[PDB]
Parts: sequence; structure tokens; C-alpha cells
Amino acid sequence: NCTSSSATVHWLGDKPTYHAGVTFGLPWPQGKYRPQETSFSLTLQSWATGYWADGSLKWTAHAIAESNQIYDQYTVTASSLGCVKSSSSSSESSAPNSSIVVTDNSDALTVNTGEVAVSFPKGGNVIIGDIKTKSGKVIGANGRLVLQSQDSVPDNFDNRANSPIQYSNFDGNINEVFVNQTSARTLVTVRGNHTVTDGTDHDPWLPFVVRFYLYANSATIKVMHSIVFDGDENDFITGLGIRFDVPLKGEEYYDRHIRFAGVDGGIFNEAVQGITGLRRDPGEEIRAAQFAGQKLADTETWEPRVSTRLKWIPTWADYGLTQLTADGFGLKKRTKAGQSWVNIPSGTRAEGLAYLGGATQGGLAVGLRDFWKRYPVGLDISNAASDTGELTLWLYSPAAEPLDLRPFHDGLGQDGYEDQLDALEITYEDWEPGFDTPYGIARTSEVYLFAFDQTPTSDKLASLTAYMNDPPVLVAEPKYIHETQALGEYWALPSASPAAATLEDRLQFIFDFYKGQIEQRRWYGFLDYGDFMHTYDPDRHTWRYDVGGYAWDNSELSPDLFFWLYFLRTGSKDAYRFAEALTRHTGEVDVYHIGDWKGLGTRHGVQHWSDSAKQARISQPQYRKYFFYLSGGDERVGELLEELLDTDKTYGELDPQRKVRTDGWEPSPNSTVSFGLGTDWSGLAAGWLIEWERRGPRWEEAKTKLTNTIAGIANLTNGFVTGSGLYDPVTWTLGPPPSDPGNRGNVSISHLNAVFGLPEVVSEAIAYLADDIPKGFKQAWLDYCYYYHASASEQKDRYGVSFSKISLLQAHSRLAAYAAYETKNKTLALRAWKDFYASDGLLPDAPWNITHVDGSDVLVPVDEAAWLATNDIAQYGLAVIQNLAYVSDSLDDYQS
Amino acid sequence: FNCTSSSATVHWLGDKPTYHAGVTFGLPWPQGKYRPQETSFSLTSELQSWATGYWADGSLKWTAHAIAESNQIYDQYTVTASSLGCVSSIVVTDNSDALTVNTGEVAVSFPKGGNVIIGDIKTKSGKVIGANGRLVLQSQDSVPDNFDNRANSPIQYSNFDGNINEVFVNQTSARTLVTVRGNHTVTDGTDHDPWLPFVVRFYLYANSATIKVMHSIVFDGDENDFITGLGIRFDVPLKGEEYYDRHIRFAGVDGGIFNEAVQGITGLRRDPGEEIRAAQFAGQKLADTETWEPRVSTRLKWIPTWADYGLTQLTADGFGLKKRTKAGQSWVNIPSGTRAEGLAYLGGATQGGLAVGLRDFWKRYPVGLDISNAASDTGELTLWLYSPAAEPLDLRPFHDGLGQDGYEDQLDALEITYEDWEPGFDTPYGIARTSEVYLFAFDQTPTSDKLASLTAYMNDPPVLVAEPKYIHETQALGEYWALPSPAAATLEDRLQFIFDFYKGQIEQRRWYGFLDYGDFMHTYDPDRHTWRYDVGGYAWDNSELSPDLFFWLYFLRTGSKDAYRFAEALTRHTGEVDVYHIGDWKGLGTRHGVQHWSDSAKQARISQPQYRKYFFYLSGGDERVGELLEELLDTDKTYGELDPQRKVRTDGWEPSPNSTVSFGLGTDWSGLAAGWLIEWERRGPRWEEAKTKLTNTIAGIANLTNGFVTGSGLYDPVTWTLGPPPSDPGNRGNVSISHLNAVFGLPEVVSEAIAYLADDIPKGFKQAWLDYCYYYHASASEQKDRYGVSFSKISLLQAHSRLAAYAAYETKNKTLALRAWKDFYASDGLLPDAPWNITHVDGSDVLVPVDEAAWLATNDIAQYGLAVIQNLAYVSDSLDDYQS
Ligand SMILES: C[C@@H]1O[C@@H](O)[C@H](O[C@H]2OC(C(=O)O)=C[C@H](O)[C@H]2O)[C@H](O)[C@H]1O
Ligand SMILES: C[C@@H]1O[C@@H](O)[C@H](O[C@H]2OC(C(=O)O)=C[C@H](O)[C@H]2O)[C@H](O)[C@H]1O
Ligand SMILES: [Ca+2]
Ligand SMILES: [Ca+2]
Repeated sequence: NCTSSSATVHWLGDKPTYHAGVTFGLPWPQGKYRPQETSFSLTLQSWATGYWADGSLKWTAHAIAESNQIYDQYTVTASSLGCVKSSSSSSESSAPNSSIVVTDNSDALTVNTGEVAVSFPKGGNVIIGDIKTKSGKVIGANGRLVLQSQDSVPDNFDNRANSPIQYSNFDGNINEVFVNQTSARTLVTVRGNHTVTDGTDHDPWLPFVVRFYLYANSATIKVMHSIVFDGDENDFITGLGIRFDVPLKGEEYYDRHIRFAGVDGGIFNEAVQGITGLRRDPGEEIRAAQFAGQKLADTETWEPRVSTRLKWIPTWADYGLTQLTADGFGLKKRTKAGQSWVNIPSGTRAEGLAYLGGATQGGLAVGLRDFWKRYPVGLDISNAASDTGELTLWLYSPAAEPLDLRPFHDGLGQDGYEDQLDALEITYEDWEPGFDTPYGIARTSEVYLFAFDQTPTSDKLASLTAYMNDPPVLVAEPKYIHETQALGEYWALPSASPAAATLEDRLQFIFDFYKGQIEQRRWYGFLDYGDFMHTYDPDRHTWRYDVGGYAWDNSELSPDLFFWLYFLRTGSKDAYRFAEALTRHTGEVDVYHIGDWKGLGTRHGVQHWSDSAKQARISQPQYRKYFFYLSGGDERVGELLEELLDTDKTYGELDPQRKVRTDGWEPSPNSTVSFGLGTDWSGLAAGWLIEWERRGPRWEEAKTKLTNTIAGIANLTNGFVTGSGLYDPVTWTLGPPPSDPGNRGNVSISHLNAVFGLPEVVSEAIAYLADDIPKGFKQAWLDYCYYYHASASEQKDRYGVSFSKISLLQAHSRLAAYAAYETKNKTLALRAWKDFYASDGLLPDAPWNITHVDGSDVLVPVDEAAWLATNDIAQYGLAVIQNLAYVSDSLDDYQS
Repeated sequence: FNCTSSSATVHWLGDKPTYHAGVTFGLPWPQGKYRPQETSFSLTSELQSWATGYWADGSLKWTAHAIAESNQIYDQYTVTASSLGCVSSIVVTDNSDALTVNTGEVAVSFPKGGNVIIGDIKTKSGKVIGANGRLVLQSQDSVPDNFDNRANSPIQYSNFDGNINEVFVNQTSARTLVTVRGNHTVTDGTDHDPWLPFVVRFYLYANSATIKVMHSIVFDGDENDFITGLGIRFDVPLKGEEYYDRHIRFAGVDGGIFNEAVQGITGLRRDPGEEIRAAQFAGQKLADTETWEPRVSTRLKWIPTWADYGLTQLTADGFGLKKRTKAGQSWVNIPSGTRAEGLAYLGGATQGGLAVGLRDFWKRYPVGLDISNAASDTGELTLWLYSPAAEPLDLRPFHDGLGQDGYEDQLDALEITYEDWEPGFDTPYGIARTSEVYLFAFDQTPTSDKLASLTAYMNDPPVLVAEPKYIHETQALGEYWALPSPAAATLEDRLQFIFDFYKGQIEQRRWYGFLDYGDFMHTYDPDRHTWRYDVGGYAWDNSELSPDLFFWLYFLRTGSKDAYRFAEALTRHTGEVDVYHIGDWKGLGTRHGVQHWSDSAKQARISQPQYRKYFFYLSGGDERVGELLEELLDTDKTYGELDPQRKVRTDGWEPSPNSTVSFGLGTDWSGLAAGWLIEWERRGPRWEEAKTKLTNTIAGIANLTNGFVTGSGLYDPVTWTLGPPPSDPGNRGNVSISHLNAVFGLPEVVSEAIAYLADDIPKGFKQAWLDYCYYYHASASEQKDRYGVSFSKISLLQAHSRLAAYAAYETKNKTLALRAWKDFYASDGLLPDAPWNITHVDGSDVLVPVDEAAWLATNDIAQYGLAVIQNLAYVSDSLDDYQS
């Protein structure tokens, strides 16, 4: 019969002044609503992003049209079909206020929102044919991708004279176009390649996918530009952009307008032909009108000592903003090529929008969210004194030094595994020839496009710049997310214990510090923005940017989980932003999306791809799940989670244990492959569980691999304590390791196995299978949680030997916590808190503060916390979160 | 015989400094008091002295004095001068190849020819710490239209070297000035004739390892010369030094220092030892590897070695920093910042080394610093005055002419943009720029505290100066100003107000850059809230209406550090970039425009050596300024090559070969005369000539019927005489007035000339001057009755009030003094009840927040200030009578 319930969704921070339609997620309790038999209303457009094991809705997405009316909150009421099929009430059926239509043929696809009409060719070298406003007025055309590169690089500036450079230009070439059409929003996904326009023959390269989100009643289009780096040693990217033509034919030069966003809400306001600050005044109204971007009165009405001499007032065709560092931008204009540029008063951080158009012809604004943070970038207006202007956003500026992704070192004469692991001992880098390659990394950039029937106010531009740099987000309530249990059971809301309250303040301290380090230490850049470093250098007073494994962190010890669970518990905007940016880096730049190592990611190093440990614990899709669902099934992360389903194939091309393994095994063709049951498997399982939850094109496969491998672990005599296994890539089964073919019993322990998502995947896995869980899997998992830090005797009693090199006791305290909850054992719960307060990691009497450093010790002033590293704070914070969720009933108890 | 003796005292410019590396200062002396070479000088010991200026009777007018580097630093330095009847040394050594200057702390060798400006730099101990100082330039021959065009418009790079022609030496015991001149000649790359003449000056002081390096260049290129890199470079010998004992430093933001080593031993997985790590960070020789912890010392092979470091400051607001193990590998980006203070060190604990740096680094962007090959036997340390990471320097015109064809069109364009264009006048050919570089030598890597200190020294080099009161008494620097009535107090508060706004707009409008730093703009656009950077004559100011005089006299009266520094910057720009130093137009500067060289009014009122006079003397005869003042002696040649009045003069005259030449008696003549009086004062190579030309043109003007009211004259370039303009062959009388004539130096120059000429002044000149001062803004009656006509096109009445004030003071006339104050307080310029405040502007109106004063422009504030200063010095007694 009838089942209905409601969920409220809030703006992430302050109520916005403007939105351009938004998408959000909502979770639903297990078994409550069936897919396709469930209606949603707002106080609404809807689809499923995930499902529970019995096929009931786990997560949905929802979309709202652009609207002047903006609420403090929004309530979605779900209703089963039963609610309408049981009432005999007549009820009205009307068309929505606004609604998208799409016309679709051989040549091209067109999307009309009511406020713009945009065309997408199905082939060719032009992504957007044109953009019309309501009236039918074309305001921009031939949107296209640009790429520029060079064949080599001089050793230094002096070497230019003796080291010639061959420049090439490329075009975005379309191969496929897709549509996910709905009434309230429509998504055009465009896939392609870059092909040569100018320079020597060059194979097509730099695969792209560009996603356009259009919303009903919106002239604002959001653009997810994703590219994959398939260059070689010889391909140096020089320039990477998005370019539109803006037709100005018909606008008097003095009615053509140029705007750049400046610093903090600022706007640069100029005309192609400037009527202000001349020796003679055409009239106050006329000057005011030009600064306002309005069409000027008829030339007969001006003071005539100006209209007669327009011939003598220069015309400014080209404009260039370049932000080549995180801290300063240049701005210049010129009459036309063959003349010098004139410099313009500039400043620190440009907020990343430019507009070209006119009072009568209309025009177009383009921008990059997070502009200066993703340097080096730029904005160019070109040929604004012609019939056709060009507006270009540069995702990578040619005014920068070229992008060099080659190895930072030659290998220092390391010749083989023995030399490599010896170098591991001093810099923490695990180098190997040919492993230090950026081949297959990706980066996604969030772009916005704004159409205008006419040059808009500067207040409007500033307001859209702010929109672009802080996209409004609607999220469900933490309490609700928790209650549904649709994003794990291992966290909970913030208890009256004064101890618990000092834990909360400590997580807040950790977050605040990590947030400030991003600014202080300038972790900004085209590729770097979003990641942070690993360990600190207390003497130099810097993070170890230049020492092997101590530099970029690359999700080591699961900081992605701490920061995401920290958002879930709290609803903090800063917390969401920190995490979002993290996830946009980690999941794109730190992982390979093509080639033999597709679906692995790279271990922490000096470059994001320098190290030879290529492992699924970096690609670990559990790190993206929380964002996948909260964003409303963000499609690019969507795509990324699918790529990872090919991770299991890697183990035939690469053994992560190749240099340390003692059992003589190597991959060989058509053979069982070796992978770890902790680190690697937790990566695999997470990707399969997610495909299962999504009921995507490989879900039956995913279900089978997960179930079979789970069952395989259950069947190992020592379960998780075994360490690894041999997987069959054809039968999708998991048998014992090469040293234990009879399954007599094997023991191989690693401090790393639990701390890259294992407890999280396993518990979710367990809840998902329910009564179909293979016999003895929960017990094997409990065995590991309990014996990890039981006594040496107890370990020896169960498995034949004590556990040698167990560390990360704080980190693993959460496993005892989990088992304590599940066995209802108070003594075990007390163990969990003891390992938290009185083993390793961050001890409760650690300094727990920042020291300020300045003067001649350091380049710029900095706050430091030398007493911690990222490994510590990630696991400390997970421990806090998970110990509170499982064993807070036992916390006060511990404290007495 | 007699003793004639006196004292003059010299104080630090702002605060007493904590370090100085020798200073040179100036002192004036009263007319007739001391004879050159006969007069002895002592400090509170014997004092390095020499003369920079002389009075007309040959007595000392300005001296210059130098003290050694000393860690004793006093609040005041007192110079006692004594007549003839009263009662730490540098060692230069000559070789065939090369000359060596030794201070007690460094020995630097200068080759006499070749492409190496400096042979080597040794310390007390004799160890070589730097070698092969050399200039680098690199250029390209084309520029692509935009970034897309780079595929279809190849670039040919050319590197170049400083090739030496002449080396001079000015040896004293306290200081030695080595002066090297030359050209830049090809080395690698595409072939090119020699160009970009240089002169580099090296000031060594006794007991200093600091070297001040003034570096000057003339741009003699054309439209196909695009400067790409400009710099100075040294080798640093490292061969004997453990990679872990070689040190890199860069000055960071404010008092910051980046501190690394070529092989880092901090921040590893294993700890070599806490004492050892702190040692590396401090720049000390690390202990023997036998004392280290062997899990580290046995693994040094696997710790990377960092050969190259690059700091690039490509805007005024942001700098990048990065390092590289070696070429073939990617660069590792380093946490950078806003504004790098512009020094870098390369060396070691054992081998010692070298810091180099540029004064005002980030304000003269785009600039940079490079260490290279720091893992080799020999590293290079390079300072870029122009960075190759920036866009090529494009000096070509900003517009194409707009289809202007001849003078009728050019003057029509002038009526709307205030720019006076002409084809081939928008040329940078012959401009210049001086950059103040500093070299510091070290026996071992210094402390970071020490580098931070030398960095701050560099950016604010200690200045000694005379008491303002003393300067005033001597009358050695003009009589048109006096030291600082409620009425006058608000005048002073208002000068402060102007100074604070102008010093502020520098930062707020970001008036920084390799060439731009120093200047400011002319007129504001109140609709856009920008200065009119893009509208013809309203952009860069280029000394229009003598702001140079205002700001310098404002320092004289006050003694303010800020004031000196603002005027110093100004002077290093306008005298260098805003004038031509070679070619047909040499000795002229360029009228205010969008580029510093875009406008076609090439005139001596820009080049006006009076603008540089105060700095020349106060600095102790800054030799670069000396050299520039000598160049302007050829200014009179240009009037045969170029008529500044060509487009506007009614009388049909044109220049012809071997004839007289026409120049104005206000704008042009004021510049010529100042040049002549300065050379005479200096007794330079051409002083007899300068005295003849000054004296003759003065006598010419006195012998003209209507004196200065005659607009112009005819000047003979061979006989050096001055006669009537073309329209009055018989000297019956001509009337031609300009509002510009008095406002570019004329009263300052004349009052100085009248005084300096003494009883030898031509009969009637002083009265011809008093006439102009008196009748400029007299009634139309008094004008018609004196000259036949009334003066048609009078304006700038506030600006001219200071002339009435001169006449009033000199003729003891109270009625005229009251007219002067009336013209100041109630004509034009800046009215007393104008707004006299700034408005803040932010939000979507402007790119960045700014303060504005739309109610003033630079013409107003320069003349307001000169007016205030001069009216107060001449007629402060009539000011109380005026208020009531
Ligand atoms: C077997 C692999 O060996 C190295 O690549 C890495 O191991 C070193 O790094 C870490 C780490 O967490 O990054 C921990 C190990 O103790 C250390 O030997 C990989 O993590 C291993 O998987
Ligand atoms: C003869 C020269 O003609 C133009 O180049 C300039 O004339 C104009 O500019 C100024 C000025 O002070 O900048 C004032 C004049 O009223 C205006 O027409 C030069 O100034 C003239 O010397
Ligand atoms: Ca990374
Ligand atoms: Ca200038």
C-alpha cells in the first residue's frame, strides 16, 4: 500500500544569491522504495544513482531548474505508487514553468533551455556550433578546443640559440556525442581527440571528454573538461584552451565591451573604442553609459569635437590576462599585431572570468573555477575590432614555461631491485626504470559559459564570477545520511564525554591546519591543486617536497576517507571543499586511466607519478564513493569508477610484490595472478561493490568477483592472515598463495593491509550480502580484527607464530572497535581506546598546537606542526571517527 | 696668514643603519669661502675629499666625501673645513692583462679587454670565490602575432657578451670607482652586428666585500630587435666541496631566506645526527662522515643532487621558484610567494662564495635569479635584469598612425587624445636605463641573518646628507625654497597630502617594471577610475610641468627619507628612459604619452638638466648622472636637425644647413641654460664653452627689445649668439607668450644664473626677467602700455604666482606680493576649498580596490607644490596680510 517519507536538503554554506540549476543526492533506507515505482516532489526531476542488494533505491539524484526564487531549504517527499493507486482523488496535471527541448539529427544535436539554444556537431573540429539567446540572436559560435605543444626543450635559456624548437597546434576532434536528456537538466557528453592543424604530422593524441550541463531556464552552462596524458618524452604541452568566436559585425567599436574579473569581486571595465578620459567630453550621460556597457546615443547628440575625431581614438583589438603564478597576474592590451602591447594596472589573484560582447550584439563570458589556484592560466580577447572576436580561456598558458612531465631524475645509477630498495631506505622512494611515467594520468577542469543578449552589468559579472568560484551545493542532513546507513555504518554524528569533546576539537585543529597549509605552502597548480604533502622537514621548515616518498601524499593512509567522513559527520562547507578538491586530484592525477597499468595509481612521491609502486590502494574507489553519491552521481567520477573494474587485469602485467616477495613467483601468461588480501583486494572489492550497487553494465560480473573472492578468503585456512592469493582471471576465483598450494596454513602480516579502506569495504560488503554472505567470512574478518593486537601467545596459539612487524596500533584501534561492537565485548572495546590513547600515532599529550616561523629561516612566514605527518592525522582521525561510532559507550568507562 | 675654518654635519637619511659598506656624501659651502686644493678636511681623522661644484669665483660650492666600511656607525658625521694658513687604504695594482682593486676584504681583477668584465674575486685569505663576471644579453629577430602564430613564424635567437673597449679607474684610498664601457657582441646563435652599448660602474670601498655595480644601457636596436634576456653572470668554483657542503640561498619575502644545500641531509628517512642536520641548515661544513649514522653516510649516492635553481619574478605581485637535478629531467616546483627581495648566493662552507642582487628587484620586473651546475666543479650564478621567462621586450609603437597624414591630421588627433603623433618619432632609439646591482663576497657560506641583512641594505642603501638648514644657508642649491602662521601650516599639510597620494598610487596602480618603475601618470579617468594609461598624452607623465622640481625641493625643505627615495626613483627614470642619449635627437626628451617614447614633441624641457641637479650634488656627484648631464651639452645641435615648433609656427621659417636655428626663450632655452650652468659649475671639459653660450644667450635676451616677452630667438651654432626671431630682423619688438614658458625650470635656472654671474651680468637682463615675472598677469592696461598688445593666451595663473613672488621679494613690493598670493589662492590650479581628500573605490567598478583624487591631475600638483614652496620662501610676510 502507501509509503511516503521526506528528506530536507540545505545549501552547503550561506543561502546563494544566484544559482543556475543544481543537482543533489538523497539516500533512502534499505528496502523502502522500489525503482520506477516511486515518485518525488519538492517543497521534481529524479533518477537513481545506486541501489540496495534487494533492488530498492539506495541513492537518487535530483535536479532543479534555474529560478529567481531561492529557498533556505528544500524538502523532497518520496511516495510509492501505492499512494496514488489507492486514493480516488482527481488531481491536476500541468506542464512545468520551464523545460528543456532537444532536436536531434545526422549533422548535429541542439539543446534549448528556454534561455539559450546550443548546438553540438556530431563530428568535426568544432564542439559547439553556436549559442543563441531566447530571441534567436547568435551570441557565440565555433566553440572549439585548442592544444599547443613542442617537440623538445632547451637545457636552459642560453641553449635556445643552439636548440631549435618545433611548435605544433592541435584542434579538438569529435568522435562521439551522447545525451542524457531530462526536462530540468540535460547533459551532452562529447568524446574526442586532438589532431594537428599547424606543424608536422603528429598522431592524434590527448584524449578528451567534455561534459556540458544545461539546466532549464538557464543561460549558464557548466563544463567538465577532462583530458588524459598519452604523450611521450618528446611531447611538451605548451598551451591548452577553450575558444569561442563572438560576432561583433554591426556594433560600433564604442559599444563593444571587454570585461575581466579582478581581485575579490573586482571588475575591469573597458570598451574597444574608449570615449572616457579624452581631452573633450562627449557628454556625462554618454561616458556613464559606456562604463555601464549600454549602447551609446546617436553621434549627432554628442559634443561634436569628439564624433568628428573618432578616427583618431585608437581601437583595442587584443587583450591578455596571464596568471603565471598563484600570486600575481599581468594584464595587457594592444591595437593589433605588429604593434607593441600596452600594460594595464594588474594585481594578485584574478578570479578567472572574461567577457566579450556588445550592447546590441550581445556576447559571451567564459571562465575557470578556481582559476589562480590552477596556474598557469589565462584569458584572451582577440580581434575585437573585426567582424569576429575570439574569446579564449587558457587552461594552460603559453606564456608559461612548457609543461614538462618527465622524470625528475635519471635513476642515479640504480641497477636492479637491490639498489632500488637500498634507495628506499634513505629517501623512501621506490624507483624503477620506465615506472616514473605520467603516461595515462588525467585532469578534469570545471569551466563555465555565460550567454548574454546584451552586455550585462558589472554587478552581474562579479556575481557570476562568485557563482563560478563557489558553485552552490545542496546536501542532505548528516542525521538523515547516517540514519539511512547508505554511506557506511562506521561513522556517526558528534556525545557528552569531555574526552569526546577534546577529540572533536582535535579533528577541527587538524582540518584547520591542513586547510591553511594549502595557502601557506602554495600547493596550487594545473596538476597539483588538491593534493598535499606527506612528511615534514623540521630543520628546513618545509614539507619534504624534494625527498622521495615524503612529498605529494597521493592518498597514503587514506586521507580521502578521513576528510570525507569528516564532512559527513559535520556538514561543514570548508570540509566539503577541502575534500572535493582532494578527490578531483587524487582520483584523476594520481591514477592511470589507459595502458597496461590502467586502474592502478602511484605511491606518494616527488612527482605524482614518480614512484614505482603502482597499486590499487591508490586508485581505491572507496575514496570516491562518498563524493560519487553526494554530488548526485557526478558523471566523470562515474566514468572513473568504471575504468577501475579493469584493475584486476593488471596483476598479469605487474606484481606489486615483485621486489620483496620470497616465494619465486612471477606472472606468466594464461596463469593465475597474485594479489594481496588487504591493500590490493580492498581496492578491487570496493570497485566491484560499487558496480554492483550501481547496477551498471558489469554488475553481474562485479557481484560474482566480489562474492567469489570473499568466499575464497573464507576458504583460506588463515583467512586474511594469509596475506595473498592466486586469482583465476577466467573462473574469477581465489585460491591460496604460491607457497601454500595445499591450503595447509600461511602467515604473512602487514601493517599496511587494513589502512587503505579494508574495514570500510568489508563492512559495507557484509551488509550488502546479508544472508548470502559466504560461510565463515565474517569470522575470518573478526579473526583479523581481534588477533592483530592480541598477545603474542594468542597469535601463536591460533596461527603457529606471533605477529612480527605489527605497527600502526592507533590506526588499527578501530578494528578492535569494530569487533568489540559486533561481539558486544566491553574488554575489547577497552582495548580499542587503549591503543588509541596509549600506543603510537598522535598521543593525547603530543604538542597539539602550531608554531609560527619567520625571518631568515624561511622564504615566507609559515605555521608548522613538526610533531605530525599526514600518515598520523589520517589514521588518527579515522580512529576517532570509527571508535566513537562503535565504542563510545565504553569511552567514559576507559577514562575512569 | 689667516685661518678661515667651519664645520658641517651630516646625518643618516632615516634611521641609523646597523650595516653600511662605505658611503659617499655631498656637502655645500658658502660662496667665496674655501679655495679648491688649498682647503683641508677632517671627520668626527683625515677625510677623502674632492670637488663636484664650484662658485663663479672658483671657490668650493659642492664637495664630495667618502668613508670606508666600518662597524663603528655614528649618529652624526662632522666635517671640519680649514683654509691653507690654519694649523684603511685601497691598493690598486696594474698588470698587462688586467687591473686589480684590493679593499683589505676583497681583491677584484678587471681585464682591460675581452668579453670578461671581472677576472676574479678573492677574499682576505686569497681564495677565489667568484670568477668571470660577464654580461649576458639574448635577443630574437621576430615576434609571433599571438600564441597560435608560433607554429608559422619561426624565431631566431641570438646570444651576446659584453665586449670591453675602455676601462677607467678613479682611485682614492677610501674608494675606487672602476668604469667599464663597451657593446654587446654575438657569441652563439644567429648573426648580428654589435649593439646595446653599456657602461658598468664598480664602487669599491676600503674594508668592504660589498660592491655597488651601477649598470647602464642604451637601446640602439631597431624594430627587429626584441630583447629576450638581460643579465650579469659569475662562475663560482666548487670543485673541492662535498655536495652536502654547497649552499644555495635566495632572499624571499620581506626578511625571508630560502636555505638549501645541493645534497640535502635533512628530511631523509634516516637521521644522520641532529648536530649534523642543524649544521647543514646553518651553512657550516658538516662533520666527518665517520661521526654520522652509517645508515645515512653509506647511502649518499642515492640522495639526489640539485644542480639548477630558478627564481622568476614575472609580475610585481608573484614569483616562481623551482629546482632541477640536471638537464634532461623535469623541474621540481618549490613553495614560492609574492615579492622576492632579489638576492641569491652560491658557494660552500670551505670554498666560500658569492651573492649577487638587484636593488628594487620585484619593482623592476620581469627579473630573475639562477644558480646552475651546482653539482659540477664550477657553478654559475646569474642575475637577470630582464628574464627570458617573460615575454620578449617589445619597444615598437603601440599604434600604426591611425592613417594620420601630415601635420593637419596630427594636430586634429592631438585635440582628442592629447597626443602629438608623427611617423618615425614614436621610437625608442637611444633611450636608457640604469640598474643598481650589488655583489657580496664571502670566505665561507654566511648566516641567513647576514644574507637577510645584505638583502635589506641593497634595498635601502644608507645615505648621509647635510642639514636642510645648512643647505639653505649656503645658497648652494637655489634660493627659491625655505624651511617650513596657521595659513602656511595647512599649505604644508596639503603638500604632505599630495606626497602621500602619489607614493600610494605607485603601489596601487602597480607602476612597477624594468622601464616603467620611477614614473607616474598625468591625468585620471573618473568614469573608469584609472589613470589615463591608454589615452595619448594623459598616460606616463615624463616630467610634464616639473614634478621633478617639486619632489626634490620637497626633500630639501624636509629631510624626509620617503621624499628622497620617491624623488630618487623619479630621477632614475625620467633622466634615463624619458630622454635620448645617442642619435639626431640626442639631448632631447619626449613629451608625456602612452609609451615613454611615443609622442613626437622631442624637446629639452623633458631632458632639462635642472631636474637632475639636486640629486647630482646631494648624491656626491653620482657619476652616471654626471655622464648624463654632459650628454645634454649637445642639445643645441638638435635645433638644426629638428624644429620643436614645426607644426604650429606662423612665420614660414624652417631649418636650413649652415644657418641660424630657432628655439624658444622659455621652454627650450630653460633646458639649454641649465645644461650650460651645470657644466660651468662643474668645471668640466666643456666649461669655457658652456660659460660662453650661457653668457651670450643671456646677453642676447637682454639686447632683444621686449626681452623674454619676445617668444623666441635665432641662435648661431658656430658663433654662439642670440638674435631676434625670423619675424623681427630689425629688433623692433615681438610679443609671443606661452603658458608653458616659465613652468619647466626657467625661474629656478634664471635665479641661479643671475646670482652666479654676479657683477658680470649683462646690463638689463635681470630687469627683462622682472618684466616677465611682473607683466605676465598684470592688467591688460599695463601690458598694452608696456608692449603695445595685451597678452592673448595667458593661463596657469597659480603656477605663475611664484614669479610675481620672485619679483615682489626682489623689488621690495608689497602690492605685487598680495597679487601673487591672490593668484595662488584664487585663480586656477588647485583652489583652497577644492575637495582635498581621497575617495575609496572597490566592488565591480574596478579590477582592484583603489584610492582616487579625480579633482587633481599631475600638472596641478607639481605647480601647486612649487608655488607653495616658492611663495612661502619669497613672500611669507605678505601671507598674513593676505588672509585678513
Ligand atoms: C612492497 C612495496 O614496497 C614499497 O614500494 C612500498 O613500501 C615501502 O613503503 C611503505 C608505504 O606505506 O609507502 C611502507 C613499507 O614499509 C615500505 O617498505 C609499498 O608500500 C609496498 O607495497
Ligand atoms: C609645439 C608643441 O606642440 C605639441 O606637441 C604640444 O602641444 C600641446 O601640448 C601641451 C603640453 O603642455 O603638453 C600644451 C599645448 O597647449 C598643447 O597643444 C607641445 O606642448 C608643444 O610644445
Ligand atoms: Ca598526487
Ligand atoms: Ca616616462
